[PDB]
Amino acid sequence: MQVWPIEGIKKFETLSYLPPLSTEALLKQVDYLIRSKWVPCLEFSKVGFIFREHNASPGYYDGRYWTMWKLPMFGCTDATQVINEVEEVKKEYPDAYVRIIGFDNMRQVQCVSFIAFKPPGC
Amino acid sequence: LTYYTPEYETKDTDILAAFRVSPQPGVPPEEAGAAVAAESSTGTWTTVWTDGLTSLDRYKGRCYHIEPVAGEDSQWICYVAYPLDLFEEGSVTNMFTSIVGNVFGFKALRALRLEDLRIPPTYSKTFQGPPHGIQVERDKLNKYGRPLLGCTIKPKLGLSAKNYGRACYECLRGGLDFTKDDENVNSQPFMRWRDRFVFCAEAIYKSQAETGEIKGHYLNATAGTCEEMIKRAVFARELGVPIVMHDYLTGGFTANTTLAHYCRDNGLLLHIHRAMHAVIDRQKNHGMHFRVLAKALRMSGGDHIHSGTVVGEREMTLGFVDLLRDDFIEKDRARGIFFTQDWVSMPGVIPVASGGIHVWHMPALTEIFGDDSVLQFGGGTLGHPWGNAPGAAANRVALEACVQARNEGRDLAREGNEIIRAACKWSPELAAACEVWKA
Amino acid sequence: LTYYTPEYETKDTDILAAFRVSPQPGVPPEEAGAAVAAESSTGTWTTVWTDGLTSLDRYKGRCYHIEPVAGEDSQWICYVAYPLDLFEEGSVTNMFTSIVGNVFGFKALRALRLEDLRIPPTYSKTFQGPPHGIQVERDKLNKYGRPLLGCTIKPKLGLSAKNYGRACYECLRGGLDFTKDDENVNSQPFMRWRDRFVFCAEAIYKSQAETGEIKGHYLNATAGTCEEMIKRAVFARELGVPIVMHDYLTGGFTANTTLAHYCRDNGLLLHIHRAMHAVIDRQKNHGMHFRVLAKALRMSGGDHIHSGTVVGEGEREMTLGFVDLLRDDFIEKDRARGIFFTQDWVSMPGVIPVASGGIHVWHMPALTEIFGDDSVLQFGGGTLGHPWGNAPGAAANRVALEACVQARNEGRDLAREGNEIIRAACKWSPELAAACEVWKA
Amino acid sequence: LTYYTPEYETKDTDILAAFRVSPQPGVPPEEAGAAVAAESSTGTWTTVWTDGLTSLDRYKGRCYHIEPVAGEDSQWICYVAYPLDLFEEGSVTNMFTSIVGNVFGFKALRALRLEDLRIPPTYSKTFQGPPHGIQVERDKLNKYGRPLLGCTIKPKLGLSAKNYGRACYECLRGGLDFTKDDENVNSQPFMRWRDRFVFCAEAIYKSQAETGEIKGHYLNATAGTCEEMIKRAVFARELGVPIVMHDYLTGGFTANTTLAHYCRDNGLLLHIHRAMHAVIDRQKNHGMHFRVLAKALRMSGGDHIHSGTVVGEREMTLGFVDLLRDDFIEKDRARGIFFTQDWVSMPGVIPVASGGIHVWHMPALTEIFGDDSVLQFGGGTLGHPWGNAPGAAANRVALEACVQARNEGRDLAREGNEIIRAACKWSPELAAACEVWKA
Amino acid sequence: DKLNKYGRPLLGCTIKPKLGLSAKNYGRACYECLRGGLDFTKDDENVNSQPFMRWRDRFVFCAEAIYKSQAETGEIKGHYLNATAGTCEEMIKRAVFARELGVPIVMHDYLTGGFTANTTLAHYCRDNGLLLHIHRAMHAVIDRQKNHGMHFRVLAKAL
Ligand SMILES: [Mg+2]
Ligand SMILES: [Mg+2]
Ligand SMILES: [Mg+2]
Ligand SMILES: [Mg+2]
Repeated sequence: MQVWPIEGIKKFETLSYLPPLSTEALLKQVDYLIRSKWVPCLEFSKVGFIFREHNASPGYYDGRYWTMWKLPMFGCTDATQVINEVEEVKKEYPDAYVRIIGFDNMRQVQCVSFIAFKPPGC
Repeated sequence: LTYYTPEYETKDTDILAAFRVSPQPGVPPEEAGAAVAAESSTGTWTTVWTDGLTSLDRYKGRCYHIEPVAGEDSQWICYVAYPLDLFEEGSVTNMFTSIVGNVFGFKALRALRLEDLRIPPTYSKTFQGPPHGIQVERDKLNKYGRPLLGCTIKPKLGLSAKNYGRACYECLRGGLDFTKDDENVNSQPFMRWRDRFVFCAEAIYKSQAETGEIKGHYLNATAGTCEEMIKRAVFARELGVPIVMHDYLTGGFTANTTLAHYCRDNGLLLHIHRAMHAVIDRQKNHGMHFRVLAKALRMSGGDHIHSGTVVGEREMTLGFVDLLRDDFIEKDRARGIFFTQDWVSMPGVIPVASGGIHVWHMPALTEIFGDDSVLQFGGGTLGHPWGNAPGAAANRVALEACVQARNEGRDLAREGNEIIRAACKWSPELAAACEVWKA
Repeated sequence: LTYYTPEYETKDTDILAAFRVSPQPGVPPEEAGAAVAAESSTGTWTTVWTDGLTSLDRYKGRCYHIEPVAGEDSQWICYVAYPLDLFEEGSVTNMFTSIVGNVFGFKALRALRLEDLRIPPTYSKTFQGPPHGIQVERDKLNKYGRPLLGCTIKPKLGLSAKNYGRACYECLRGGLDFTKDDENVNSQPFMRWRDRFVFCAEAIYKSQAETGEIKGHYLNATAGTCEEMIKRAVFARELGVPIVMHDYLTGGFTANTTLAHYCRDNGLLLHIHRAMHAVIDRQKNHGMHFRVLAKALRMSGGDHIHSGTVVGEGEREMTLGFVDLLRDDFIEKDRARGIFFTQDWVSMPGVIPVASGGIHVWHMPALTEIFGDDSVLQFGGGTLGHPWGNAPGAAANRVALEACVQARNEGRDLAREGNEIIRAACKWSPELAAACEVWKA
Repeated sequence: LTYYTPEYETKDTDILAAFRVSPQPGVPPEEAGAAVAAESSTGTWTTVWTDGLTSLDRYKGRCYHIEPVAGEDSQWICYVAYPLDLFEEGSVTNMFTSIVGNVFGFKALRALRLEDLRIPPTYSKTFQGPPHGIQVERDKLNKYGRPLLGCTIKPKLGLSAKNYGRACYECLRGGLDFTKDDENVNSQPFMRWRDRFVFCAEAIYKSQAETGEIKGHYLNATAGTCEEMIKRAVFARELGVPIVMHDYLTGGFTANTTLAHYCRDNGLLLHIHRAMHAVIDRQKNHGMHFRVLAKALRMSGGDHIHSGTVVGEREMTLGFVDLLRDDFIEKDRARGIFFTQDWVSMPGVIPVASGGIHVWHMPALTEIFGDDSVLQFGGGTLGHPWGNAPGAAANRVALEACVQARNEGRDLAREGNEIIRAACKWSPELAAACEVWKA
Repeated sequence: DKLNKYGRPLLGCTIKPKLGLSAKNYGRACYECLRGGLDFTKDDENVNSQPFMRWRDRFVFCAEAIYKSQAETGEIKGHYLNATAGTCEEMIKRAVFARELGVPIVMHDYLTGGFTANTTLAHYCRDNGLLLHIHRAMHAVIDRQKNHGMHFRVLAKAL
C-alpha cells in the first residue's frame, strides 16, 4: 500500500500526471496540434497554480491566465519551432513554468494546455 | 382522414415529432398517424360551434409522412407537424404538455413512443439553454484537451456529513476534477444538506489548495419545493463553490428551468442527473426516447447531463451525444437522428458516462466520447485497494495515458490494452487497480 | 442472495413497494427481486471500504415477498421494503428519485412496473397534502349532495381571450359549476394569460350574479418557471376567484408542491391535470401504475385530480380502487381492486376525482353510479356541442345530473334504470330532449 | 365512567401521558383518572347539541390504566391516551396547551404531576428537532472522545463588556471549549448585548488562534420579543461564531422553535438553559417532571440542554439523559421511563452538568454522563488561585486524566482520587486547584 | 484622484475582434494590453451580451485580467464593462455585478440606450463609486449633416 503524496506534486492539468515529457514526446504533442490545424502558443509564469486573492464568487479564480510568450505561431508547420521557443523562455526566465496551449480558430476557443517545463527546485 | 396530409411541406417554424406508432389490429397506419396528429392537437369527439369563431386549420397538427419500421409488420414511424403558435415561449413544460399530454392513452393504439423532435430556431431562441455550456465550463475550470473525471460518493446513505466530506477530499486530492452527491442524497435525518455543503466545501478547498487544480463537488439542490431548491443553490453561491446538481425529471422541468436561470445569474455550473429516465425511455415500443429528454434538457438548461455507460447501442448514443453537444446535426437514421437539428449557437451540454466503469474502460470511453465528456466513477475509485486518493490517481493516470497515446496517432480501439500496460510500469497506483479489475 | 429476505417483518415506518417484475430468460425470480431491492437502494458493483464506516443493513431495501402472476408466464410481483430514513421529509421528488430513480434500467430485467406504494403515516405526516380537500371544498362552494359539473373550453387554442371568456360565461350561466382551461392553454401569442384571467374573471362574476350559485374557472398556472407559475396564481388571488389549475407531471413535483403551499396560504382551490400520465402508466408490463401517481399527488397537493373517463375506459375495479386511495382515510388491501397495501392517511384530506373525455348526458347515470357524489364530471363536447349552444348545453347536463341524483336518492338502481330516468326528464326539459336526440344510448 | 377504558389498546399514533394523580378524599382513582382524561380532552359540564354533528369518541382522551404509587395510599399513576388528530404539527406549544392546559386546576384533585409523555414517531417527525445534535456538533467542532468543558462568566452582572470578554479569553485559552453568558445576561444598562458580542468574538478568535483548537462562547439571544431575539442571532451569524444560547422556558416555546429554525438555516449551534424549571419540576406531587420538559426541548430544538448537577437521584437523571441522547429508549420504571420512546433518527441533545463542581468531581461526572456531555464550571475556573487560564488548564487536565484512565480499563468510581493525585504530580495547575477545593 | 493618475492623457484600447472571441480569450487580450502600460481596455459598443460571450462570463474574466495586470504593474487598471442592455432591469443587474467585483468603471451607450436609462445608470454609479464611460453610438445619424439634425455639442451638453 502506497500513500498518495501530500506535497511536491502540484499539478498543471492535462498530461501532468504522466512522467515529465521528453523532447521526443513533447514534439509529438505539438505535432498533434499542427495536424489538427490548431495554433500553438507558449505561456509562462513564475506562479504555477490557481489561487483566490481578489474575489471568491462562483467561477472566479486568480492564476488561470499566465503570460503570453510572444504571439501564437500562426502557420507553424514544424513542431521543432515550438520546442525551440520553449528553450528561449527557459533562457530568459530560468525559474518560470512554461506551458504549450493551442487555439482552435474553428470552434473559436482555446482547446489545449499542457506543461512543457517546470523549474526544478520548485 | 383530414389530419393525414402527405403533401404538406413543413414550415421552418413548425415543431416536428417522429412517433413510433403501434396501432390496434385493423387500424391502418394512415388513420393511426392521423389520430396521433389530431389527438395531439385539435381533434375532439363532437363538433362545436366555437370552431366557427376561428380558423382551426391554423392550429392543426398534421401527419405528413409515414414509413414502416424495419423488422416489424405492425409498427410505423408517423411524422407530425405542429405550428409554432401552439407553444408557450421558454416552456419545456408546455412543449411536452402539448405534444405528449394526451395521445399516449388513445385506444386505437397498442403502444406509442416519441422518438425525436425537430426544435426550430424560432422556438429554441426563446430559451436560455445551458447556464454556461461546454466551452465556458472548460474556460472557467481551466481544463482542456481531455475528458473530465468524477466520482460519486458511496455509500449514498450511511455516512455523517463529515465522513462524507472526508471521502470527497481524498478522491479530489488524487486527481479527479469532481466528486458527486448520489441522486438520492438531498437532505435526510443523518446528513442534512447544509452540514454536507459545509464539509464538502472544506474538502473542495483543501484538495484544490493541495493540488493546484480547480476542484468541485456536485452539490445536490434537488428538493421538495422551489423555495428549498433555491435556498440550497443560494448557500452554494455563498460558499463560492463552482457547481451544483439537479435531478431534472423527478424535480421537474418548471423547477429545473428556474434553477438554470439562477445558475446563469450567479455563475454556477449545473450538473444534471436523469433519475427515473428508464421508467420512460427503456422500452422500444412505448414512452419517449432519451434523445427527446436530452433535447428538452438542453433547452431548459444544464451544463452536464448523464448520458449512459456505453459499456446501449453505440450508434444511438453517438447520435444523441451529438444532439447534446453540437450546433448543427444532420438527419441520420443510422444514429437515431430523425430530423436535422440546428441549435443556432445555443451552447452544448457535456455528456456524463457513469455506471460500473474502471481503468480498463478508459481507452474505449475516451474513443467513444472524445474530450468533451465527464467520465464518472463510483466503485472504480472507492474500490481501489489503496483507498480513494490512489484510486483517483490510477484513473487520472489511465486517462492521461490514453489521451497522450491518442494524440500521438495511436488507435485506442486496438492498442488500448497495451497503452494501459505500458503506464502500469511507472504507475504503481494504476498497476494495483489493474489487478483487482480484470480485462 | 442477501437482498431477498422472505422472513422480514415490515416495520410500520417502512415504505413498501409492489413491483411487477419481468426477468430476462434464465434469471430466477428471487435474484430479480433481490436485484430490484439492491438496485433501488444500496447495491454497489464493487465493495468500498467506506461501507465499514457505517451499518448498511440499516439502509438496505429488502425484497421480502415474491409471487407469480396468474395471467402470465415469467412475471412476478416482488415486494420491497425501504427504511424511513432514506427519504427527505415532504419531498415527493426524493421519494421517486429513491425508489424509481435507477432500477428500471437494470439489464437482468426485461421490464419493470411499479404497481403500488405503502406510504406510512410517519412519512405522509411530513406533507401538507391537499390545500383544502373534499370536505373544505364543498363547504367553501356551498355545494352538497351531487357530483360537480364542469366543461373544458374548446377549441383549446384559436380563440381571443375575450371570445374564450364569452364561452365560459355561457357555460357557467346554464348550470355548470366550473369551466376549465385546456391543459395546453398556458400563455400563447393569441391568448396571453393575464388577458385570459381578466375575461374569465368577468365571466365568473357575471354568471355567479345571474344564477345565485358560486362559480369558478380552472385558471391554468402551469408555466416554464416557478416564478411565472406563482405570478399567475398571485393575479388569480388578486381577482378573488376560487380555483386555479396545474399540470403536475409536466410542470413537475417540485413546482407542484410550491403551488400547493401557495394555494393553502391564500385560500385557492387547486385543480390538477395529469397530462403525460399515459407515457408512463399505460403499459401493463412497464412504468408506474396511475394509483402510484395519484398517491403522490395527494401527498404533493391537489384539490381535484383527473382520474379517467371510466365509460364508453379501463377496468372498473381498478378505477374504483385508486378512487378510494384518493378520497378515503383508510383503504384496506384488496387485490381485486389493485390495492396491494393497506393505506392509512391519518386524516390527510382527500382529493376529488375528475372524470372527463367524451361524455354526454346519456353517461350521467353510469358516471353518478360509479363515482358517487364526491366527483367532478367534466364535459367538453357534451356542453359546447349542444345544438342550442353553451347555456342550454350546460342546463341539459345539470338537469340530467339532478334527475339521476333524485332517482338514486329515492332508491332506484342507476345501472338498470338510467335510460328511463333520462327519458322521463326529457318530458319537461326541452334542453335535455334536444341533447338526447343528438347523442345516443 | 366513560373516560376510564381499561381495556383500550393504545394506538401507535396516540400521544400517551403518565399522570401522578392525588385525588381529594372520597375520590377513587378511577374517576380521578377518568376526570384527568375527560378534563384534558372532551369533557364539558353540560350536554351540547353540536356533539351530534361529529363523533366525539374519536377525540376523547381515555384513561386506560391505573397503578398505585409505592409508599403512598392516596396517589396513583393514571395513563391517558390522546389521538394524533388533536395536535397541531410541529407545535410544542399546542401539545402542552392540549395536555396540561386545563386539568391541573380540577377541584376533585389535591395535586397533579405530569411524569412522562410517549411522543409517537408520526408526531415527532413533524418537528425539526435539534438544529444539529450531538454527532454533527462533534464533527463541526472537531472534538471527539471526551466530555466538553465550559465555564460561566461571573459576576453575571457587574462587568463592562470588555472586562467580560477578557475573562472569556483567559478561560478559553487555558483549555475550555466554551464560555457562557449567565442566564440573566441579555442586554442591560452596563453591558448592552451588541458590545458584549463584539468583545466575546474578539476573545473567541484570540483564544482559538493561540491554542489551535475551536472555541466558542454561548452568546445569549434571549430577549423581550422575537424581533430582538433574531437580531441577536443575526449578528452572531455575521461574526461567524459557532454557538448561541436561549432560555427556552422563560423565552417560551414559540420563540425557541423560531430560534431553532434560524440556527438550522444558518449553521449555528444552540445552547439551551432551563431557567425557571424548578418552579414547575421540583415538587414530587405537582407540576411536570423535567423529563417532559426535556423531551419537549428535543422536539422544539436545541443542541445542548442543562440537565442538572448530579453532585438529584442518579437513576432518574440517567433516565432522562438517555431520553435526550438516544434513538430508542425502552420503558424502565427504575429510571423514570414510563413509556418506550422511539425518536426515529431525530438527533440527540448534549446534556450539560453545572452548579458548584470542581476538579475533584471530574471522575464521578465522567463516569455518570460519559463522553457526550458538557461539564460546565462557574466558580471552579474563576476560583482558581492562579486565575482563569490556569483554572481552565486544571479542569482540562483533570478531565483528560480521567478519560485516559477510563480508556485504559480503570474504574473511575473506585480509583478517581488516585487518578487525580497521580496527575497532580506533573500538573502544578491541577495541584493548586486540588488544595483549595477539598475532597 | 481615484485612479491616482496625474499629468498626462489616459490611454485605452478597445478589444478586437468585437465579436468572435470566447469570454476567456477576450479577457486574455485585456490582461496583455493592460500589463503593457494602458490604463484601460474597453468593450466594443456592440458587445453587450450575445450567444458566444454572455456578459456575466465576460465580467468575471475581465475582472481576473484587471486584477492580474494591476498586481503585475503596480498601477490602477480598469476595463470599461458595457452595461448597455434591452431593459433598465438588465442594465442595473450588470452594474450591480461590477460593483460586487469591486472594479472601477462601467460603460453605457447613451444614445441607443437612451437618456432615461443613462440618467438612472449615472445615479447608480454616483451611489456606488463607479466611473461611467460613455460611448456615442448612432451620433452621426443625428449630427453629421450640416443642414439637418443636432450638432454633437448639443448631445455633449446633454450627456
Ligand atoms: Mg447514483
Ligand atoms: Mg384537455
Ligand atoms: Mg447561571
Ligand atoms: Mg467600437
